[PDB]
Amino acid sequence: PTYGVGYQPYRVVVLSFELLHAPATVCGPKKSTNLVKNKCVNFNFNGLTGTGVLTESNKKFLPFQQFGRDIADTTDAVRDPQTLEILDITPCSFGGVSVITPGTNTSNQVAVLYQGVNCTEVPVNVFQTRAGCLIGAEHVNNSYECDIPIGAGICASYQTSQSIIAY
Amino acid sequence: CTLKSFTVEKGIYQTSNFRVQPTESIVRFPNITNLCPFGEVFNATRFAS
Amino acid sequence: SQCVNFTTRTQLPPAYTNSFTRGVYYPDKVFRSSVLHSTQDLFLPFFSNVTWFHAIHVSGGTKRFANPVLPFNDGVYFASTEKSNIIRGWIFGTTLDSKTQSLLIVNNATNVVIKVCEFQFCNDPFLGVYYHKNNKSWMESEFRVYSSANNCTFEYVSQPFLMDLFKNLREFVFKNIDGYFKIYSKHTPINLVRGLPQGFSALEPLVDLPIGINITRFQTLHISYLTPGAGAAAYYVGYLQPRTFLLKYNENGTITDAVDCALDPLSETK
Amino acid sequence: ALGKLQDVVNQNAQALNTLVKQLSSNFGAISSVLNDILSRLDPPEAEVQ
Ligand SMILES: *[C@@H]1O[C@H](CO)[C@@H](O)[C@H](O)[C@H]1NC(C)=O
Ligand SMILES: *[C@@H]1O[C@H](CO)[C@@H](O)[C@H](O)[C@H]1NC(C)=O
Ligand SMILES: *[C@@H]1O[C@H](CO)[C@@H](O)[C@H](O)[C@H]1NC(C)=O
Ligand SMILES: *[C@@H]1O[C@H](CO)[C@@H](O)[C@H](O)[C@H]1NC(C)=O
Ligand SMILES: *[C@@H]1O[C@H](CO)[C@@H](O)[C@H](O)[C@H]1NC(C)=O
Ligand SMILES: *[C@@H]1O[C@H](CO)[C@@H](O)[C@H](O)[C@H]1NC(C)=O
Ligand SMILES: *[C@@H]1O[C@H](CO)[C@@H](O)[C@H](O)[C@H]1NC(C)=O
Repeated sequence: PTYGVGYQPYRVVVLSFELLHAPATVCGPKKSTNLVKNKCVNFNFNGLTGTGVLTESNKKFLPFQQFGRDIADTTDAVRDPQTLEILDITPCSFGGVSVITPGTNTSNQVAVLYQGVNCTEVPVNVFQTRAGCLIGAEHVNNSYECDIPIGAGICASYQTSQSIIAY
Repeated sequence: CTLKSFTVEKGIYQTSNFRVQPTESIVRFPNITNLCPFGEVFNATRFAS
Repeated sequence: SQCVNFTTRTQLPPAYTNSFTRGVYYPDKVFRSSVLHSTQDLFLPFFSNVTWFHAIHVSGGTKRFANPVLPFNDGVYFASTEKSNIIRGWIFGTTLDSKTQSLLIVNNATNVVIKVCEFQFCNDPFLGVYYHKNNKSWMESEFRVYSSANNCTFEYVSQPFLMDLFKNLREFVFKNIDGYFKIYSKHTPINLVRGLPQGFSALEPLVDLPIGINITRFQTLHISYLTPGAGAAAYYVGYLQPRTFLLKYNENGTITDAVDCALDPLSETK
Repeated sequence: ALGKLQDVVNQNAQALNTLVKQLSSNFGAISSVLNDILSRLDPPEAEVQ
């Protein structure tokens, strides 16, 4: 114990990593973040990357199965590797954006239709029809002839101060 | 811009495509498969020559 | 351990049977519901000639009936019909000697042991269990399979359990692809007395291992009941081939039925 | 009797399915998954596929 540091004992451990042309058996700590649900996120499960909304699922996955596909063969469900609970994957909301506009010669005010998207995923006078979310159109109970066909039986016309009314 | 015109006639004009690009990224991996026994080496009471 | 030598060695002649529509295993770990999916994989073609034999687990009575060494090809479907767990393990390799790496997959009374090592297998691998009259229970007490095992490349021991020492049909599928050895297994209560039962049942994946070795032959290992001094188990073997199958997944993700495309024109239409 | 309509529906659906399945074809690239190519190969290598 009284020798100099040069003559004192030192315990040495050398870690070598044998990487052959064979399937690997040792990996470092897998970095897993907290799970997020009901929000379009960029998810990654055991190397399967994707983008979508992860939601609680009622599907009865078999014990050995890790993924769930469909006719498109796209990942429709997944299994959380840490906690064995099934999650349904829904495509991140997307859709066409059209513009219901009375002739610019008539007015510059326009309404915007997001086709087939619920009125919750839009950033921010909001009408939720089967065609989609119509923003800038004042819903009217009165029914007139179709002027600018939005769809699903809903048509929007510029009328009486005047504004665009969908009916 | 879509119509390549300065006068837009009454109608509905498909202009753009709206997407909801994700707010954050989530990674989930199997936390445990088997504990590599590094302690058996580092914490060994006696070392070899 | 030290090999046990038998002066007299013999093997029963093989017999042939019709595979009916067995040998279907889940090709991937995907979940599919109430759908039909076409997969091109190594399957057991429907109605294929299957070579089956019997494994004697008791002597009564100095003749050692040894199992044969069968080729492996691209994978093997192995069915066992028995009352007690007579078939216990398998040995895989090309030379089955210390010259080349060999794999041993056994299910002893304690746990399942899988070892990939340069084994020097015994001529007549032996597992021996004696009845403990005081304890009124059989207890394995002899294991002489390989004379030596050096330069081990893989080891895996499952958790300890107690194996129990109206028939049971245990179907297994072994497939060596891309350096991965995949084992699928299924267990069913079969009341048939003889012959491979006719029916359909998917095989759940049991385990895939990254052994990464070359296999061309294999052999079966049976259990022996030492007695102070007839219902021998039977086992069938078929060889997988690259086939296109149409599998039907029901609502719960179970493969209810399968169709072999190349079997007959009707299946090609299907 | 409704076959005339049914076929129509089916035909449209069929096309869509084919279209969707065309996303799982390599066409000669290393893989049909674009994210895999991006994350496994550098852009100079990726652009070719
Ligand atoms: C790993 O995840 C499982 C899943 O529930 C958990 O039971 C276990 O405690 C976890 N282990 C560690 C070391 O985090
Ligand atoms: C605007 O439209 C009205 C009728 O809709 C028409 O009388 C008028 O000439 C138009 N103005 C221009 C500048 O085209
Ligand atoms: C939009 O979402 C809300 C809550 O998530 C739901 O109640 C409503 O039915 C949805 N709209 C449509 C058209 O499904
Ligand atoms: C339209 O009428 C329904 C019932 O007839 C009523 O619930 C709704 O509030 C009305 N909308 C407007 C804008 O008055
Ligand atoms: C060694 O053991 C001590 C306590 O006995 C512990 O604090 C330390 O983290 C261990 N080291 C390793 C590498 O496990
Ligand atoms: C199986 O092979 C045997 C001889 O190898 C033959 O007699 C028998 O007909 C074959 N089975 C079928 C279904 O053809
Ligand atoms: C699917 O599994 C559930 C699990 O309880 C069961 O209740 C249901 O009957 C099964 N479906 C069919 C068609 O058997």
